[PDB]
Amino acid sequence: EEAEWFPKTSLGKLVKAGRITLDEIFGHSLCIREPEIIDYFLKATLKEEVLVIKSVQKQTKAGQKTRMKVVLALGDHNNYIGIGSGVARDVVSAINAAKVVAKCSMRPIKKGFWGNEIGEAHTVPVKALGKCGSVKVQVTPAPKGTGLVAGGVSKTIFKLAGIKDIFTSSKGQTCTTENFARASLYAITNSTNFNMPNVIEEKVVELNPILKNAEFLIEQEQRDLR
Amino acid sequence: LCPAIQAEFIRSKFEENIPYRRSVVSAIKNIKSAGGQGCVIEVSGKLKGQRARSVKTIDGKIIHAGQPKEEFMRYATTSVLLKQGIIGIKVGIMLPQDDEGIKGPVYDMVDKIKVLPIK
Amino acid sequence: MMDKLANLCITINNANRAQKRSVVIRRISKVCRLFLESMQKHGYITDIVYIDDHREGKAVVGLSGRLNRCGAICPRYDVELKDVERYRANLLPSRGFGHLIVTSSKGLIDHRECIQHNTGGKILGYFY
Amino acid sequence: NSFQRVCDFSLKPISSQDRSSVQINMVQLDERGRATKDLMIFNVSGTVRKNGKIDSMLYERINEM
Amino acid sequence: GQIKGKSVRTASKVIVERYFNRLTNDFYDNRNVVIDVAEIRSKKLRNKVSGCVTKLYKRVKKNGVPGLYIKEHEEEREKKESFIPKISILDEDKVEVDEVTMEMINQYEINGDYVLAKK
Amino acid sequence: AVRVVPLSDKVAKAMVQCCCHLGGVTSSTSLKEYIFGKREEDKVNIIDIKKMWEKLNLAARMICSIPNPKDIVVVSSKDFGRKAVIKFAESIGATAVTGRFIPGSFSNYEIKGVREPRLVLVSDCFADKQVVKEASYVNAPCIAFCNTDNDIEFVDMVIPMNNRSQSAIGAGFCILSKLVNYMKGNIDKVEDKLRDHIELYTYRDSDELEQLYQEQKIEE
Amino acid sequence: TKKRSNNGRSKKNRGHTRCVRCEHCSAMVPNDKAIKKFVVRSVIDAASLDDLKIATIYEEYEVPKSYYKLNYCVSCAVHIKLVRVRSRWERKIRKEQRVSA
RNA sequence: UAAACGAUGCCUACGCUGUUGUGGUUAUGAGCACGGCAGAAGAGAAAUCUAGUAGGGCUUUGGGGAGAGUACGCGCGCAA
Ligand SMILES: [Zn+2]
Repeated sequence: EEAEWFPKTSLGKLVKAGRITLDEIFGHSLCIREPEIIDYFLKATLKEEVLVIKSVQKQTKAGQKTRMKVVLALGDHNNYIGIGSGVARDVVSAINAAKVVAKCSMRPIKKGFWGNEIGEAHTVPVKALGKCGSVKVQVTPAPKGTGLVAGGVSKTIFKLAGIKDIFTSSKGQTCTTENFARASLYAITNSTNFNMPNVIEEKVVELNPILKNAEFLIEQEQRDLR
Repeated sequence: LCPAIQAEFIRSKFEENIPYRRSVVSAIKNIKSAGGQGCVIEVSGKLKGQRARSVKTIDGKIIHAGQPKEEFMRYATTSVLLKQGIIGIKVGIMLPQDDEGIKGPVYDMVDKIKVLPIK
Repeated sequence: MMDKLANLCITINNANRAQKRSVVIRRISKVCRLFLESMQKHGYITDIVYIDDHREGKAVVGLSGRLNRCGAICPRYDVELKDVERYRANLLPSRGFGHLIVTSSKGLIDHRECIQHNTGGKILGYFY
Repeated sequence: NSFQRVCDFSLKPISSQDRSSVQINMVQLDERGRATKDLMIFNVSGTVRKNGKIDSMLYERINEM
Repeated sequence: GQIKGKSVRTASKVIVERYFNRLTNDFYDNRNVVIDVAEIRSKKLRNKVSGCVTKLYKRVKKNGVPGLYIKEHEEEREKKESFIPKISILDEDKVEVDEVTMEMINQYEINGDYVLAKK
Repeated sequence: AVRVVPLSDKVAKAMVQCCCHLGGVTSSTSLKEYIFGKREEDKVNIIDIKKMWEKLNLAARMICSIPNPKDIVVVSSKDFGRKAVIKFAESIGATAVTGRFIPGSFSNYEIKGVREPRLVLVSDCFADKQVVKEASYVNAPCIAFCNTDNDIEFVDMVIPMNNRSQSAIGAGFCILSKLVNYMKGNIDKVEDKLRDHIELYTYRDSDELEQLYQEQKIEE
Repeated sequence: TKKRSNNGRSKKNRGHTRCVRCEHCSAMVPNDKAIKKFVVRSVIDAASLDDLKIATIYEEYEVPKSYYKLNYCVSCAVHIKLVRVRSRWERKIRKEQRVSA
């Protein structure tokens, strides 16, 4: 038993029709607002890991009302990672909720070389910093074959993102698992967007694919109607 | 759809010394899967210590007020004896609508309005 | 009074953050000229004009899209050629790009030229 | 690939997560002032948009052209 | 308090949009139509629905109720619009206007029978 | 210079009668570039005609760039300026919204009946603030008519014009409609149909329409 | 925590100000902090003006008024209900009150 | 000796807009010194912002609660 997907959004129409690729999506900074879009391309490959489960409470006249809060990561060990939190009356329901958030916040992560460009890229390109609440994390590139010098939570995140060597430092109240997870994901993300000296010349330009395919979509408009 | 059966499934599991939570969750699944549009379960007594409490669970639709309660709602109550005292169990189930009148009422609730589609 | 080489750096850093393309810098010294001329050689800034106002001096400069950050170090520490890589690893983001500038008997030079010429000096500033 | 989008007004990359980024498309005028099949295309970041600065900047660049 | 309640106003609003041409200024016609089209299981409810529908029909036929689109009165409003105004700014080709506007007319060399505002 | 469809004398006259050029008293650093002097008697700022024509041409150009015109969404949440939108959109093939813009209606799938935009048009954008705010979530450009008192963050094309008078609203919408049609070759000259259309768009009270009905019927 | 940006008083760019005394309890309060109230009251009540019209010897007469400025300390102003407690967003609204009679 | 408090050291920088004051000067367009207010962007655990950006210079000063700003010695004061 399963339910077929009817795309709620305009971009959703293009993916189901098979007119687009996942790099084109990320490349044009298009919104993702249907989890099925990520399933379509990566369902066969996604792994996940639960970082924390915790119980939260609200005081009432009758007593404490209580809920389960779960935070997890989705990633593929190659290029993609996303982080998601959910709250529900039940630990199962909470996982279902968290997965939606994670999928709607996947990002591609760039890689580079510690020295010369021999072999395959293996570390973050550039030294960078990520901040969330009271927590700050800094990442530094590392020689090939050092492995992941990283703390408990952040180590899992680098692994899912497909990074092989790193050096890490940290400041603040790292016991707060949500802050430590978000800050480390920002650190790698910030490193990918650093304004490298080559970047200005590597630049390319194209028309947005939703404008490019307007003719087909106008046919689909009439097909749905007729 | 019989609350008197489900309550005895519950009473059994207490004597089998199984947690009330797991027992109740199973009961609600059985009631819903069999087609009941909702149900209520309450357990009361010396359930987790010397201080007595009651724990109540609600799922789907349940009617409390008026004549629609007498035709859609079914109830059962039982109790189990344990070394520390008596634990009481209440179960209520709301029957599905049924056009042949076997599983529940033929006519749906008096306050529901439905407007026909146009040709 | 503020240090002139510090003033230079904050003026361009803030204007870059505010997405301006050009600035006027209000107090200039001999090493400030040489610092700006270094950033031009490596293509971090594009155009330089100097105004001879008889009141100290001032400069007008065009910024490139390549400049992320620059800064001065105070005080100007003395370094042996053995020491410079320690400062390189502390200041710069990557082993692949960016410049650490050092004053020497051969003018201003970067951390690569130090190896070529076989000379330490005094640490001055950095940009990437 | 996933890492080749750059903002035209602020000369830095646009991250995949930025909900406020947008792409602007415009036609080109024909002889005798009518329309054509060719398009101008601009990629603009969210940072300029939260400030309000995009209004003037676009007017500048249409003049540059 | 004689307020109609949510299902009664909702069914009223839907029926007037779904069957508008079938309805009239008469309570008994409107009661016949709701007896004909609707599922409503007590005369107590359909007396109240037809009451609200004949309360709307006056206001709706009297130049419309905002929040209640009727195609028959979209057409009536198109007829009222097709009754086009014969007023004109179009013949006001002679004009007087302030100096700043006269200099804008000069700087863009705009031809026409303009005058400085005599004021 | 910018390549713009030529001004023609009757069109110029038309806008001046419609009182397009009368700004307010206040001004904003964003809008200084469009003003050309101030009325000594009234402290009212006067708008530059040549610039008004330029940005009107620029708007028209980009309206032509988007296929399937239904994906253009025109909004104007006020009477005194209502009917203009209702006709204007039909002259180009766009969709429209008329009443209160239900907040979340671009964001949220569950609210029915409004399409995902690819270009949003707004008149008198002190109201319809929500529309400008919400389009920002879905990567759409925005075009607005605006006046010297008011200023906006996310509007890409600000067409300068009086927006506080029923004479004025008609003029902007009527002219722009024609340009878009012209740029595509649907019409051969712009002066063709001035007093007909510009009147059709212009707002009128029920009380006027009673009088006009009675007049018309007497003439019939 | 700091409840008001102006510390509950109108002093700025000064060291020290004159004190005044509360009408209701004679407590000292700084002039820039005291709650102020203005009064313009007829010497003769409204319920007597219709008798005044037959009592007076003059062809017409204008009743004399009496004028006052009153000062109150915080405790008295709250207790006499010249001012009331207000919500965190209302606290910021400033508007001139009516002159009493 | 004070809740001697805007509980925010002194010089010197770089920095968005609107509005309202006080004193001089004015191509009447504006400035210079000293202020108040309202947003924004950044910042911060938040409340909020004398708190934005930063290896500029120099002095004071804190290092879990208590015992304790107390004991002994010393310097000032008629004493307190
Ligand atoms: Zn008192």
